[PDB]
Amino acid sequence: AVHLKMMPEFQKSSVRIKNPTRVEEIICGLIKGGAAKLQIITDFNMTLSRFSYNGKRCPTCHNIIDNCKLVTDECRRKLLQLKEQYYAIEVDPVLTVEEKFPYMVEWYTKSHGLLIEQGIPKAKLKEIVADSDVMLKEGYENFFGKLQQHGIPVFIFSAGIGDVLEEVIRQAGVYHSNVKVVSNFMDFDENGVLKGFKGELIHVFNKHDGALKNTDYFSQLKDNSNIILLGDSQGDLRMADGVANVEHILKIGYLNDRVDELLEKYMDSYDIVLVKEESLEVVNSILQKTL
Ligand SMILES: Nc1ccn([C@@H]2O[C@H](COP(=O)(O)O)[C@@H](O)[C@H]2O)c(=O)n1
Ligand SMILES: [Mg+2]
Repeated sequence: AVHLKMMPEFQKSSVRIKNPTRVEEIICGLIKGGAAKLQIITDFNMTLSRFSYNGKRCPTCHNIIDNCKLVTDECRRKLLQLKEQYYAIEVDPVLTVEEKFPYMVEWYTKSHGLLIEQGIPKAKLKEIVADSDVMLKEGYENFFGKLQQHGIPVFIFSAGIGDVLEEVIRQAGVYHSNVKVVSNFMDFDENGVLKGFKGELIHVFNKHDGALKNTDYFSQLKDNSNIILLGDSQGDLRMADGVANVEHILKIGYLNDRVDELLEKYMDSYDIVLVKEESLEVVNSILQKTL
Protein backbone atom coordinates (compact mmCIF):
# COMPACT_ATOMS: atom_id res chain seq x y z
CA ALA A 1 0.00 0.00 0.00
CA VAL A 2 1.01 3.60 -0.51
CA HIS A 3 1.41 5.64 2.69
CA LEU A 4 2.10 9.31 2.17
CA LYS A 5 3.01 9.58 5.86
CA MET A 6 6.08 7.37 5.17
CA MET A 7 7.34 9.61 2.27
CA PRO A 8 9.18 12.62 3.47
CA GLU A 9 8.81 14.59 0.21
CA PHE A 10 5.04 14.57 0.92
CA GLN A 11 5.47 16.04 4.43
CA LYS A 12 7.25 19.20 3.37
CA SER A 13 5.29 22.39 4.31
CA SER A 14 4.85 23.30 0.58
CA VAL A 15 2.79 20.13 -0.03
CA ARG A 16 -0.99 20.56 0.35
CA ILE A 17 -3.24 17.63 -0.28
CA LYS A 18 -7.00 17.81 0.27
CA ASN A 19 -7.67 14.07 -0.03
CA PRO A 20 -4.68 12.03 1.05
CA THR A 21 -6.36 8.70 0.87
CA ARG A 22 -7.48 9.32 -2.72
CA VAL A 23 -3.93 10.41 -3.66
CA GLU A 24 -2.70 7.15 -2.12
CA GLU A 25 -5.11 5.13 -4.26
CA ILE A 26 -4.14 6.95 -7.42
CA ILE A 27 -0.41 6.48 -6.76
CA CYS A 28 -1.11 2.81 -6.00
CA GLY A 29 -2.81 2.61 -9.39
CA LEU A 30 0.20 4.19 -11.15
CA ILE A 31 2.56 1.77 -9.41
CA LYS A 32 0.39 -1.20 -10.46
CA GLY A 33 0.50 -0.16 -14.09
CA GLY A 34 4.18 0.66 -14.15
CA ALA A 35 5.96 2.02 -17.18
CA ALA A 36 3.74 0.19 -19.63
CA LYS A 37 0.66 2.20 -18.78
CA LEU A 38 2.12 5.68 -17.92
CA GLN A 39 2.12 8.93 -19.82
CA ILE A 40 2.86 12.50 -18.79
CA ILE A 41 0.92 15.62 -19.78
CA THR A 42 2.55 18.80 -18.58
CA ASP A 43 2.49 22.52 -18.82
CA PHE A 44 5.69 24.41 -19.39
CA ASN A 45 6.03 27.95 -18.09
CA MET A 46 6.15 28.03 -14.21
CA THR A 47 5.42 24.25 -14.10
CA LEU A 48 8.67 22.83 -15.57
CA SER A 49 10.43 26.21 -15.30
CA ARG A 50 10.90 28.23 -12.14
CA PHE A 51 8.67 31.11 -11.06
CA SER A 52 11.47 32.79 -9.08
CA TYR A 53 15.02 32.13 -7.95
CA ASN A 54 16.86 33.92 -5.17
CA GLY A 55 14.00 36.34 -4.70
CA LYS A 56 13.88 37.42 -8.36
CA ARG A 57 11.08 36.52 -10.84
CA CYS A 58 12.07 34.18 -13.61
CA PRO A 59 11.14 34.60 -17.28
CA THR A 60 8.42 32.84 -19.27
CA CYS A 61 9.28 31.83 -22.85
CA HIS A 62 7.66 35.06 -24.04
CA ASN A 63 9.69 37.07 -21.45
CA ILE A 64 12.88 35.58 -22.89
CA ILE A 65 12.09 37.39 -26.14
CA ASP A 66 10.69 40.53 -24.40
CA ASN A 67 13.99 40.96 -22.54
CA CYS A 68 16.45 40.04 -25.30
CA LYS A 69 18.89 42.18 -27.35
CA LEU A 70 16.82 41.75 -30.54
CA VAL A 71 13.94 43.84 -29.24
CA THR A 72 14.25 47.65 -28.95
CA ASP A 73 13.95 49.27 -25.54
CA GLU A 74 10.77 51.00 -26.64
CA CYS A 75 9.16 47.70 -27.60
CA ARG A 76 10.41 46.11 -24.36
CA ARG A 77 8.74 48.92 -22.40
CA LYS A 78 5.43 48.31 -24.21
CA LEU A 79 5.76 44.56 -23.57
CA LEU A 80 6.55 45.10 -19.86
CA GLN A 81 3.47 47.27 -19.55
CA LEU A 82 1.29 44.65 -21.29
CA LYS A 83 2.76 42.02 -18.93
CA GLU A 84 1.89 44.15 -15.92
CA GLN A 85 -1.63 44.80 -16.99
CA TYR A 86 -2.59 41.43 -18.34
CA TYR A 87 -0.76 39.15 -15.83
CA ALA A 88 -2.78 40.92 -13.20
CA ILE A 89 -5.95 39.83 -14.95
CA GLU A 90 -4.62 36.26 -15.54
CA VAL A 91 -4.14 35.61 -11.80
CA ASP A 92 -7.04 37.79 -10.52
CA PRO A 93 -8.85 35.65 -8.01
CA VAL A 94 -12.16 37.51 -8.36
CA LEU A 95 -12.69 36.97 -12.12
CA THR A 96 -14.04 33.84 -13.66
CA VAL A 97 -12.29 31.89 -16.41
CA GLU A 98 -14.87 33.20 -18.88
CA GLU A 99 -14.27 36.81 -17.80
CA LYS A 100 -10.47 36.39 -18.18
CA PHE A 101 -10.67 34.63 -21.57
CA PRO A 102 -11.06 37.65 -23.88
CA TYR A 103 -8.34 39.61 -22.03
CA MET A 104 -5.94 36.71 -22.59
CA VAL A 105 -6.79 36.68 -26.31
CA GLU A 106 -6.12 40.41 -26.39
CA TRP A 107 -2.80 40.17 -24.53
CA TYR A 108 -1.57 37.59 -27.02
CA THR A 109 -2.72 39.58 -30.02
CA LYS A 110 -1.03 42.74 -28.84
CA SER A 111 2.17 41.09 -27.71
CA HIS A 112 2.50 38.90 -30.78
CA GLY A 113 1.80 41.94 -32.98
CA LEU A 114 4.71 43.77 -31.35
CA LEU A 115 7.09 40.80 -31.63
CA ILE A 116 6.31 40.35 -35.30
CA GLU A 117 7.15 44.09 -35.84
CA GLN A 118 10.62 43.52 -34.34
CA GLY A 119 11.53 40.91 -37.00
CA ILE A 120 12.99 38.21 -34.72
CA PRO A 121 15.38 35.94 -36.70
CA LYS A 122 15.19 32.23 -36.25
CA ALA A 123 19.00 31.84 -36.31
CA LYS A 124 19.27 34.12 -33.26
CA LEU A 125 16.94 32.09 -30.95
CA LYS A 126 19.87 29.94 -29.85
CA GLU A 127 21.86 32.90 -28.54
CA ILE A 128 18.87 34.71 -27.13
CA VAL A 129 18.03 31.62 -24.97
CA ALA A 130 21.65 31.00 -24.00
CA ASP A 131 21.85 34.62 -22.76
CA SER A 132 18.50 34.55 -20.92
CA ASP A 133 17.76 34.04 -17.25
CA VAL A 134 15.45 31.07 -17.78
CA MET A 135 15.69 28.31 -15.17
CA LEU A 136 14.22 24.83 -15.03
CA LYS A 137 12.97 23.43 -11.77
CA GLU A 138 15.36 21.64 -9.44
CA GLY A 139 15.36 17.92 -10.37
CA TYR A 140 14.68 18.46 -14.05
CA GLU A 141 17.55 16.18 -15.20
CA ASN A 142 16.22 13.23 -13.23
CA PHE A 143 12.60 13.98 -14.29
CA PHE A 144 13.39 13.93 -18.02
CA GLY A 145 16.10 11.27 -17.55
CA LYS A 146 13.97 8.69 -15.79
CA LEU A 147 11.13 9.23 -18.22
CA GLN A 148 13.38 8.76 -21.30
CA GLN A 149 15.10 5.72 -19.71
CA HIS A 150 11.68 4.02 -19.62
CA GLY A 151 10.34 5.40 -22.90
CA ILE A 152 7.44 7.23 -21.14
CA PRO A 153 5.49 9.56 -23.51
CA VAL A 154 5.73 13.16 -22.41
CA PHE A 155 3.35 15.76 -23.96
CA ILE A 156 4.42 19.30 -23.17
CA PHE A 157 1.38 21.53 -23.82
CA SER A 158 2.29 25.21 -23.51
CA ALA A 159 0.55 28.52 -24.33
CA GLY A 160 4.04 30.05 -24.63
CA ILE A 161 6.30 30.06 -27.74
CA GLY A 162 7.24 26.63 -29.05
CA ASP A 163 10.56 27.62 -30.67
CA VAL A 164 11.77 29.15 -27.44
CA LEU A 165 10.60 26.28 -25.30
CA GLU A 166 12.32 23.67 -27.56
CA GLU A 167 15.54 25.70 -27.45
CA VAL A 168 15.47 25.85 -23.60
CA ILE A 169 15.11 22.10 -23.21
CA ARG A 170 17.56 21.42 -26.12
CA GLN A 171 20.23 23.53 -24.39
CA ALA A 172 19.56 21.86 -21.07
CA GLY A 173 20.07 18.49 -22.88
CA VAL A 174 16.67 17.07 -21.93
CA TYR A 175 14.80 17.32 -25.21
CA HIS A 176 14.70 13.55 -25.59
CA SER A 177 12.82 11.52 -28.17
CA ASN A 178 9.91 10.80 -25.76
CA VAL A 179 9.12 14.52 -25.60
CA LYS A 180 6.42 16.03 -27.79
CA VAL A 181 5.86 19.83 -27.76
CA VAL A 182 2.56 21.55 -28.66
CA SER A 183 2.67 25.32 -28.40
CA ASN A 184 2.53 28.56 -30.46
CA PHE A 185 5.19 28.08 -33.07
CA MET A 186 6.65 30.97 -35.01
CA ASP A 187 6.14 31.41 -38.76
CA PHE A 188 9.22 32.64 -40.57
CA ASP A 189 9.49 34.41 -43.95
CA GLU A 190 11.85 33.47 -46.77
CA ASN A 191 14.69 35.34 -44.89
CA GLY A 192 14.09 33.24 -41.69
CA VAL A 193 12.46 36.29 -40.10
CA LEU A 194 9.41 36.21 -37.86
CA LYS A 195 6.27 37.01 -39.81
CA GLY A 196 3.53 35.40 -37.73
CA PHE A 197 2.50 32.34 -35.71
CA LYS A 198 1.37 28.98 -37.01
CA GLY A 199 -1.96 27.29 -36.51
CA GLU A 200 -4.54 28.36 -33.95
CA LEU A 201 -3.52 30.44 -30.90
CA ILE A 202 -3.12 28.50 -27.65
CA HIS A 203 -3.68 30.74 -24.68
CA VAL A 204 -4.13 30.23 -20.96
CA PHE A 205 -7.81 29.34 -21.08
CA ASN A 206 -8.34 27.36 -24.24
CA LYS A 207 -6.10 24.36 -23.79
CA HIS A 208 -9.27 22.22 -24.02
CA ASP A 209 -9.25 22.99 -27.75
CA GLY A 210 -5.70 21.99 -28.54
CA ALA A 211 -6.14 18.89 -26.35
CA LEU A 212 -8.87 17.65 -28.77
CA LYS A 213 -6.89 18.65 -31.88
CA ASN A 214 -4.20 16.14 -30.75
CA THR A 215 -6.34 13.00 -30.75
CA ASP A 216 -3.95 11.35 -33.27
CA TYR A 217 -1.20 11.56 -30.64
CA PHE A 218 -3.54 10.40 -27.95
CA SER A 219 -5.14 7.63 -29.99
CA GLN A 220 -1.68 6.04 -30.47
CA LEU A 221 -1.31 5.91 -26.64
CA LYS A 222 -4.60 4.23 -25.84
CA ASP A 223 -2.69 1.72 -23.67
CA ASN A 224 -1.20 4.59 -21.60
CA SER A 225 -4.22 4.89 -19.42
CA ASN A 226 -2.42 6.20 -16.30
CA ILE A 227 -1.75 9.93 -16.51
CA ILE A 228 0.32 12.31 -14.45
CA LEU A 229 -0.72 15.90 -15.25
CA LEU A 230 1.37 18.90 -14.08
CA GLY A 231 0.28 22.49 -14.24
CA ASP A 232 0.31 25.92 -12.54
CA SER A 233 -2.94 27.42 -13.89
CA GLN A 234 -6.61 26.49 -13.64
CA GLY A 235 -6.53 26.43 -17.43
CA ASP A 236 -4.03 23.50 -17.29
CA LEU A 237 -6.65 21.19 -15.80
CA ARG A 238 -8.03 20.70 -19.30
CA MET A 239 -4.79 19.41 -20.92
CA ALA A 240 -5.84 15.76 -20.58
CA ASP A 241 -9.28 16.23 -22.29
CA GLY A 242 -8.09 14.44 -25.47
CA VAL A 243 -6.71 11.32 -23.77
CA ALA A 244 -8.23 8.13 -25.23
CA ASN A 245 -8.62 6.13 -22.06
CA VAL A 246 -8.15 7.32 -18.47
CA GLU A 247 -7.91 4.76 -15.72
CA HIS A 248 -5.89 6.68 -13.09
CA ILE A 249 -5.04 10.37 -13.38
CA LEU A 250 -3.07 12.38 -10.89
CA LYS A 251 -3.13 16.18 -11.15
CA ILE A 252 -0.28 18.09 -9.59
CA GLY A 253 -0.52 21.87 -9.43
CA TYR A 254 2.15 24.44 -8.72
CA LEU A 255 0.58 27.41 -6.84
CA ASN A 256 3.03 30.20 -7.34
CA ASP A 257 1.13 33.54 -6.70
CA ARG A 258 -1.89 34.83 -4.81
CA VAL A 259 -1.52 31.73 -2.62
CA ASP A 260 -3.93 32.64 0.20
CA GLU A 261 -6.67 33.70 -2.17
CA LEU A 262 -6.24 30.68 -4.47
CA LEU A 263 -5.34 27.79 -2.09
CA GLU A 264 -8.85 26.52 -1.60
CA LYS A 265 -9.69 26.51 -5.32
CA TYR A 266 -6.31 24.86 -6.17
CA MET A 267 -6.80 22.16 -3.45
CA ASP A 268 -10.29 21.44 -4.80
CA SER A 269 -9.11 21.04 -8.37
CA TYR A 270 -5.59 19.53 -8.17
CA ASP A 271 -4.90 16.30 -6.23
CA ILE A 272 -1.60 17.70 -4.98
CA VAL A 273 -0.88 21.39 -4.63
CA LEU A 274 2.71 22.57 -4.40
CA VAL A 275 2.94 26.00 -2.83
CA LYS A 276 5.85 28.19 -3.84
CA GLU A 277 7.85 25.12 -4.78
CA GLU A 278 10.76 25.31 -7.23
CA SER A 279 11.48 21.55 -7.49
CA LEU A 280 10.14 18.44 -9.18
CA GLU A 281 10.96 16.34 -6.13
CA VAL A 282 7.37 15.18 -5.49
CA VAL A 283 6.68 13.95 -9.01
CA ASN A 284 10.23 12.46 -9.18
CA SER A 285 9.47 10.43 -6.05
CA ILE A 286 6.26 9.10 -7.63
CA LEU A 287 8.20 8.17 -10.76
CA GLN A 288 10.85 6.42 -8.62
CA LYS A 289 8.09 4.25 -7.10
CA THR A 290 6.36 3.68 -10.42
CA LEU A 291 8.96 2.94 -13.10
N1 LIG B 1 2.79 37.78 -24.03
C1 LIG B 1 2.75 36.81 -23.10
C2 LIG B 1 1.73 35.83 -23.14
C3 LIG B 1 1.73 34.89 -22.18
N2 LIG B 1 2.72 34.85 -21.24
C4 LIG B 1 2.70 33.79 -20.19
O1 LIG B 1 2.85 32.52 -20.80
C5 LIG B 1 2.10 31.54 -20.04
C6 LIG B 1 1.68 30.41 -20.94
O2 LIG B 1 2.66 29.36 -20.97
P1 LIG B 1 2.37 27.96 -20.30
O3 LIG B 1 1.07 27.51 -20.91
O4 LIG B 1 3.60 27.17 -20.70
O5 LIG B 1 2.36 28.26 -18.84
C7 LIG B 1 0.92 32.32 -19.49
O6 LIG B 1 0.54 31.78 -18.23
C8 LIG B 1 1.43 33.77 -19.35
O7 LIG B 1 1.70 34.20 -18.01
C9 LIG B 1 3.72 35.83 -21.21
O8 LIG B 1 4.60 35.77 -20.34
N3 LIG B 1 3.72 36.79 -22.17
MG1 LIG C 1 2.25 27.63 -16.98
